[PDB]
Amino acid sequence: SGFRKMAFPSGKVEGCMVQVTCGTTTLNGLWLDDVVYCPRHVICTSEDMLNPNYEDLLIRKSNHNFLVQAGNVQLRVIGHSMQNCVLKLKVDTANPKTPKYKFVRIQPGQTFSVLACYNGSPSGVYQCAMRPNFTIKGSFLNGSCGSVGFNIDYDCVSFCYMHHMELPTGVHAGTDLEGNFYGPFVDRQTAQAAGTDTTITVNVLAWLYAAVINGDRWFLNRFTTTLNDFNLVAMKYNYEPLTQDHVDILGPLSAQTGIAVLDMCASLKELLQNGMNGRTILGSALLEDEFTPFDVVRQCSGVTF
Amino acid sequence: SGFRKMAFPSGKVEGCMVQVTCGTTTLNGLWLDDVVYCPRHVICTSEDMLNPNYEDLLIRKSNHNFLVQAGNVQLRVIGHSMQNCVLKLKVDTANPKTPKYKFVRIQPGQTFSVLACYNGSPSGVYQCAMRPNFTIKGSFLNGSCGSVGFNIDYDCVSFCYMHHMELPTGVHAGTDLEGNFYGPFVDRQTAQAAGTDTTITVNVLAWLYAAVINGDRWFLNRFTTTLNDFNLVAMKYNYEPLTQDHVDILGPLSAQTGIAVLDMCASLKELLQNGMNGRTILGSALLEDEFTPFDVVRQCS
Ligand SMILES: O=C(Nc1cncc2ccccc12)C(F)(F)c1ccc(Cl)c(Cl)c1
Ligand SMILES: O=C(Nc1cncc2ccccc12)C(F)(F)c1ccc(Cl)c(Cl)c1
Repeated sequence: SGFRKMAFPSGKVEGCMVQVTCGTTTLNGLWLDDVVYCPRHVICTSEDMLNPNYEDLLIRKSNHNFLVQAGNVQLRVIGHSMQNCVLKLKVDTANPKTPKYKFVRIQPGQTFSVLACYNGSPSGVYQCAMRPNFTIKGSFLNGSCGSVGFNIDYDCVSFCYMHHMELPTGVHAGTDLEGNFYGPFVDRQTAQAAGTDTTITVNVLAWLYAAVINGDRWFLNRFTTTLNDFNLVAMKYNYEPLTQDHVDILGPLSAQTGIAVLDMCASLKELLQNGMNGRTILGSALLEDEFTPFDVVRQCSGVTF
Repeated sequence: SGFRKMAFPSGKVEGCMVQVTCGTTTLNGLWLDDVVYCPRHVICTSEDMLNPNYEDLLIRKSNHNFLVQAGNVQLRVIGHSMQNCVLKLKVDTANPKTPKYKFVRIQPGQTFSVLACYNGSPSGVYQCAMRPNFTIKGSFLNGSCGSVGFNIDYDCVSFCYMHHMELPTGVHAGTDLEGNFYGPFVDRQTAQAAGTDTTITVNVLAWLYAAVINGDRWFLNRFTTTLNDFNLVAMKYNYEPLTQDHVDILGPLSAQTGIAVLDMCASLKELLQNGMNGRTILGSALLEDEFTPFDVVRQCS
C-alpha cells in the first residue's frame, strides 16, 4: 500500500554528471562514452544571449576554452560541435560508468525523473511531467542548466530532457538530448511565456485507478459516459482530450479494478462539476495529473531496475 | 524557482542493495563493507510471527541457510549475529561500492529518501517523513522489507530507516540501522495499530516560508500570536505543538523572508480557520508537512 511520487533510481545518471565551464559560466554536462553534452548557451555572455549567432560564437572557441570536470578529475576536450541547442564536447576519455542508453523525445503528458545538478554534482531527484504547454514544473536554481530528465526501461536509461532555462512564471523549458526544444522556446534572451496549460486527463484517470487500488472508492459512481460527452466536459475544464489510445492504455487498470475507463470518466466528470466536497484522494485535495498509466502499473506492481 | 518533493540521488544506496533469502522468504539487505544488514523477521515463518523467539530461531540457523545475492553474484555468509531487530550477516567480500556512511536515528518530523527495492533490485526513490506517530506513509508492496531510508548531506550517506512491516491502515513501520524500532512497534504478528497521527507544525511553517520565498504571499496577515495561543489553536486541528526549538530552527527562514516566526504562526492559524478558498500554495490545496526547515533552505538556496 501507499502511493508516492516516485522517481527512477538515479545511479546510472549520477555517474554521467560532469561540470562544464566556459568563461564565466559553469553548468552541468552529460558524459556518455567520449562525448559531454550540455546547453549551447554555455558559450554565451549576458550580451551574447540578447542576439546569439551560435555558429559564429562557437567558431571563435578552442577546445581548451571548455573546462570539463568529472569529480576531481579534469577531462581534456579534443573536439566540439553543435547539434541544435546542445553542445557536444568530444573528450579524450570514455566514461567507464556509461550505462546502456538511448536519446528519446517524449510527448506531453509523459513523465520522467529529473536529476537536478549544480557544478556537476547531483543534489536531488524528482519526478516531473512534460506539460501539454511543453514546460516542466521543475525545481531549479541558478547553475542547474544541463541537469537531465530520464526514464529507465529494463537496464536502459532513456535520456529525454536537458534543462536550459526558467521562464518568467517560474516554470522550466529545455530540449531533448538531440538539442530540439520542447515547445516554442528559443535559447535567446527575448520575451517568452508559457502558453495556457491544460490538465493531462489520461494521467488523472490513471491516478484515480491508483486510488481505487489503494482502497479510495468514495468518488466511484454507478454512471458511465460516452467518450464524446466526456471530451465535451473535458474541454470546458481545460482538460486535454481523451483519445481511444488513452482508453486502450488504461485497459489493464480497468480490468484489475473492475471500473471501465468510461465509468472512471463519469467519476472524473462529477469531480470536475462538483469538486471533492472536503474529501481527499491519495492525500490530495486536487486531481493529480503527473502519474501516467504506466507509472501507476509500475508502482502498484513493483517493477525493478 | 519551483518547489518539489525532492529525494536525494539514490546511486550511493543502489550499490548496497542485495537480495537475502532464508527458506521460503526473500527480502532486501544493505551490504556495507563485509556486513549485510536486513530485518531479523527473514528467519521467521508466518507461524513463528505470532510469538517468535528470535534468539531461539537464529541459534538453529547456519551460515549456508542465508543465501545472499549481489547482482548476479552469490555472496558467502561467514557469520551471523542479531542486533535488536536487524540481522547482521557477515560476508566473505567487502562491497567495493560501499559509500562514506553513518547510521543515524531520526526524530518525528525528520524527512528522508526511501529507495524501494524488491529482490535486491531498486525500483524507485521517493521522499518520506517520520510521522509524529512513528510510522511512515511509504509506498511498499510485499518483498520491500529491507528497503532503506537515508539522507545524503555532503558525500556521506546517513542510513536512518530500514523497512520491516506494513500496519493494517497501510502505513509502514521499521527500525533505525541498529535494529531499534521507531515507535511502539514490534516485529511480531500481534495486534498493532498506528496511533492517531498529527501534522508536523514546524514543517508546515517551513513550507509556508518556502512559498513566500517563491512569491506566494496571499496567506500572510497583519497578525502575530503568542506561542502558547498558537499551540492552543494548532492542537484543536491535530497539529503537533510548536516548541521554542522549532521557533529557533525557523529563525534563518524568518530572517531571509522578513516574517517573524509568530507572524507566520498567525498565518497558519488563519489558514486552519478558513481553508484555502480555492487557492493553492506551491501547487498544493492542502498544507504540506513533509518538508523540514533544513529541506526548504537546501532546495531554495
Ligand atoms: O534562465 C536561466 N537558467 C536557469 C535555470 N533554471 C533555473 C534558474 C533560476 C534562476 C536563474 C536562472 C535559472 C539562464 F541560464 F540564465 C538563461 C536565461 C535566458 C535564456 Cl534565453 C537561457 Cl537559454 C538561459
Ligand atoms: O508486512 C509485511 N511486509 C510488507 C511490507 N511492506 C508492504 C507490504 C504490503 C503487502 C504485504 C506485505 C508488506 C511482512 F513482512 F509480511 C510482515 C508482517 C508482519 C510482521 Cl509482524 C512483520 Cl515484522 C512483517
